[PDB]
Amino acid sequence: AEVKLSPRDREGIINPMYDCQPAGAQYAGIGIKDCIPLVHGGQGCTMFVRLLFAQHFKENFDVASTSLHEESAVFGGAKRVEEGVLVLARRYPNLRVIPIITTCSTEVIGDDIEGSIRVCNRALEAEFPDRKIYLAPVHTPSFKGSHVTGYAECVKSVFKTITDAHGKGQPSGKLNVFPGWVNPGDVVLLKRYFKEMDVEANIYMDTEDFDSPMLPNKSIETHGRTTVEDIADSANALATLSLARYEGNTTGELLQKTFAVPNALVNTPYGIKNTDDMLRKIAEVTGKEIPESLVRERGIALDALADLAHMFFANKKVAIFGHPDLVLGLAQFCMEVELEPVLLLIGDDQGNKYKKDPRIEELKNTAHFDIEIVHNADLWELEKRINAGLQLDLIMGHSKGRYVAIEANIPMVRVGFPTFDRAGLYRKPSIGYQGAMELGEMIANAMFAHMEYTRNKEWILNTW
Amino acid sequence: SQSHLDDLFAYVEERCLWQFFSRTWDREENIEGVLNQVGRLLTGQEPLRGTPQERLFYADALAMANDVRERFPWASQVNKEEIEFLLDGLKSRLVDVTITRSTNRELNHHLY
Amino acid sequence: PMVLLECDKDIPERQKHIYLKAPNEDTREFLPIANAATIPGTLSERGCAFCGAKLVIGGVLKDTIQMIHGPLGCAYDTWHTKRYPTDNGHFNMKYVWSTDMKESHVVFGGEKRLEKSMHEAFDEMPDIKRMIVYTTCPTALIGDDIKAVAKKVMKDRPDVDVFTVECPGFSGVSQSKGHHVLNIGWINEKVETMEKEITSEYTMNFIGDFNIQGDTQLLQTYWDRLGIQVVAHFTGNGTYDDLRCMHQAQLNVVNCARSSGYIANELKKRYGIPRLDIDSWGFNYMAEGIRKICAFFGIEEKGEELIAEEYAKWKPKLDWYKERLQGKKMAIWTGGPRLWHWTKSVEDDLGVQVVAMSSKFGHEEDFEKVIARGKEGTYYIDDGNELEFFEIIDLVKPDVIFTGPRVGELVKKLHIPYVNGHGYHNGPYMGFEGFVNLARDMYNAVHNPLRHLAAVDIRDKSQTTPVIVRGAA
Ligand code: CLF
Ligand SMILES: [Mg+2]
Ligand SMILES: [Mg+2]
Repeated sequence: AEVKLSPRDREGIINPMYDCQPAGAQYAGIGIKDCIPLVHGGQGCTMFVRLLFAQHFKENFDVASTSLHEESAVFGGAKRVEEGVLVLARRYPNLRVIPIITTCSTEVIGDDIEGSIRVCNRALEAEFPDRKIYLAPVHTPSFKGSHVTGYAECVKSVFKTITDAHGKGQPSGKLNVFPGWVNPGDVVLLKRYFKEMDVEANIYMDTEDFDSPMLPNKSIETHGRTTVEDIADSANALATLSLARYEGNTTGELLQKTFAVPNALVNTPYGIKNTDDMLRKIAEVTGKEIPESLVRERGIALDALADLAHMFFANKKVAIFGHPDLVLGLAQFCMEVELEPVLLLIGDDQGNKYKKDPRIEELKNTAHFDIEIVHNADLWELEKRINAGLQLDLIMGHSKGRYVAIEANIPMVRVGFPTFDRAGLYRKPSIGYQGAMELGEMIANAMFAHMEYTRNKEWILNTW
Repeated sequence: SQSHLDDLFAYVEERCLWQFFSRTWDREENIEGVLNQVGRLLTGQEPLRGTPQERLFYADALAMANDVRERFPWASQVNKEEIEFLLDGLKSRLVDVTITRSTNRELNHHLY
Repeated sequence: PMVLLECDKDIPERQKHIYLKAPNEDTREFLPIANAATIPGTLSERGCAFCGAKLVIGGVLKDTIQMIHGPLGCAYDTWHTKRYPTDNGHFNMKYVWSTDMKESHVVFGGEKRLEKSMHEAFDEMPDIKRMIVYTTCPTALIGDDIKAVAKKVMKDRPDVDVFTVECPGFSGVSQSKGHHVLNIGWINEKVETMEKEITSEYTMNFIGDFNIQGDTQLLQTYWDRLGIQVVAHFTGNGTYDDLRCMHQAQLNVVNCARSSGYIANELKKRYGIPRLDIDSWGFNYMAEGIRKICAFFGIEEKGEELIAEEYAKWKPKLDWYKERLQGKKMAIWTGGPRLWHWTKSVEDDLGVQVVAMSSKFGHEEDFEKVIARGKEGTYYIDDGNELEFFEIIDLVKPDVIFTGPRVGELVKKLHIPYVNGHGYHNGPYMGFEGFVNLARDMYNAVHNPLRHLAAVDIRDKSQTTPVIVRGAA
């Protein structure tokens, strides 16, 4: 009967849900081909984030530091930016894009990033006359927002930089697609959907090849596939499809204001209805029919979920944490399969935006159970509520919440970022029809294993 | 002989850590303290095991003395004076390479 | 000689950081620069000073709140990244704390935000009464006086004890600075602020061991067998209050001389406790260390009984691995000390030839040690970077690399296997059993069917797919 938004009631954080803005800016940048982000700050701001990406993906990604040291903290760090850009350019001959990402240190000391970019542009034009390197200023102070906001800021700044340089050309006939912060498997699903619907689209950023092969020829293919050319062509698109309000919609709006490319923000496609509505929007903007192949994939997903919903899911209580577009989308998916998402945790200071999200209203009008949405949440909020008596049958969230579930003896499905404590999840779609099916089956299989380990009617797994 | 000294020096360099302490004064103390006990042990003299520092120089020295006797047949053949002479040359060489000509810029920092 | 790599032609200052050991050289003329400023934009492996204080040393403790005064990233980034178990359910790995610094705190100060966070942390976990507070980049820059806040909290809450560390990430050049600041503050402020019961004639501290995969708990089986009381472990499987008792020990045994030599040196200066450096990795090294400890205490026969049993249990397996690992080439790209603890121990005990080594943050002291113990024809790199790693692989062609997981995932593409040189694969790796565990992981890494499979191009009609025969000790 009531969906209530409330903030965390503590000033401090125990067990943060998200990383800081610069980490999200790094994630945006590593999806660009021939890009090495340069993180202007102390060394930990780079190295810890490279480790985080290795935890999620089990791969290396290249990011550099400006190595701020004590002298720059007293006199300013511009010379560290300028050196860092040239040392990148000189040692990586194919490098084309450097997002220059600020940190808490370099925001506090007020280094003039745009001034350093003018110096480096002059230096690079003189030293490498036949090269163009795009330097994008990315302002990501860590004392506001989160890696979610930092992702969105970097995407927007890179797009502004590159489209500023190339402007509007000939119509491409393509869609721009900003899926937000999703896995390689989600990108693979979207590419299939557009191919089956005969819709040309660029997916920003294209992270499919983050899951790179170990090849006979020892080649390294672990790269973003989105090129300068692909980003520049965004000016020429027929439309933008933005799937994530907090993860790239603001770039869709920028391209609408600058280049009159109409932006369509839709619910993030977690679950069946949200996928349906995404495909209807694609059909509306392109004039292309939804193919039979997607009716069939949808029907296969529904068939699978129907084996689970009333038998194993109905009336089971769920807590969900992760990025806001993921939390809100998964809550809607859960209700489609008769799960009851009673506790939604969103991890940053953007509550004044979340209060206006139309999906809150979609929950307030649908749910038959109270939902608490805690914004500015940490993961201690979850643990403390369980310790105070909250009864949960399932947790859905990323791997940094694992000990909460382990100790409480609650089954947990790993979703969102980072999912380092299970194998291969970055390759499994979560969005779309196949993604809904895969999520539902992870939920059931986690419950099934729990029933066996706890001897809770484990004999029932025979004739369902 | 120079060969015997070269044997002792190559052993200490590849095996021991006490010559590589954090400051000049500690390297000097250890080179003197350990190698004086080595001399005692290799010449059948009563080791000094009074103070905690003495006991520790004995412990380091015992490993080296046992290893030198096991590795180098000459160390059981040369006389007391010859052992002493070699160990004096070894102190000089260890001070030369770990202190006098070390470019380790922390060695004379007054504070730890 | 010193080496100018092709990838460093435009950063030629790197030549004084890279030594290739050649016959007959006076190594005093070729000591890498170390512990100097990083070059921006290189993809250096270095971390920050805050990491060296909280992640490496302080965060190991099993009963202490780790309050990171700063924005939430520094906290997020040092959580779910270490493998230092405890015997109390891994409290240290389950939790991290942040003051969640916001823009208003940059403007107006963060001292009241810290104070409030501290009391919240003690209120949320009423069984925990110890805390370390760390500064980070922006709380250092705005001048919050965390020692004065801690003083007020301890006045207001007399059942807690709080320690503070100033270690913003821009301090020093690397993690090394954090070690130093923490070590000296601890001995200045907290040693000899309580005492414990002495239950043995033989007492020691074990200084510079962080319980990676249970290393400290494995070594503790030796001290219990020998009847030695360990007053404090700095800091593996440790407690805040045990560290306040360090002055009581008769002997300080040091393994990590880089991170923790500082406090051993000050304990000797101030309390007369001798510093004994050992190697607690390496099979024959562990025997030497036990014999020195036992010679210091006058319990030599107890030491020889322990060594004999451990060799009877483990040496046959060690020698099985040596037969199969002899002549394999290894690289070690870690922080610094494991270079000099491992180069000669894998050579002696496993027949492995270490052909390239890189230290993130070692000092000239660490290079003295590793060059003294290391081979001719080996590369010794201070503050190595990613392009240098590729050029070095092309020069020395290692069969295995001991390094962190991200680099391990990079060199996998070149079909080179890795062992996690930091957090281990299947540890512990200290002690007699531990070196057998290290050898097993090395063996399974290199003699791995997947490596052979990856090299086959199925399109080549001249190629078949091989089968390899493995073994087990
Ligand atoms: S070098 Fe080290 S990890 Fe970096 S900030 Fe500095 S103490 Fe910390 Fe912190 S919140 Fe994020 S991760 Fe940085 S931008 Fe600031
Ligand atoms: Mg069916
Ligand atoms: Mg030698």
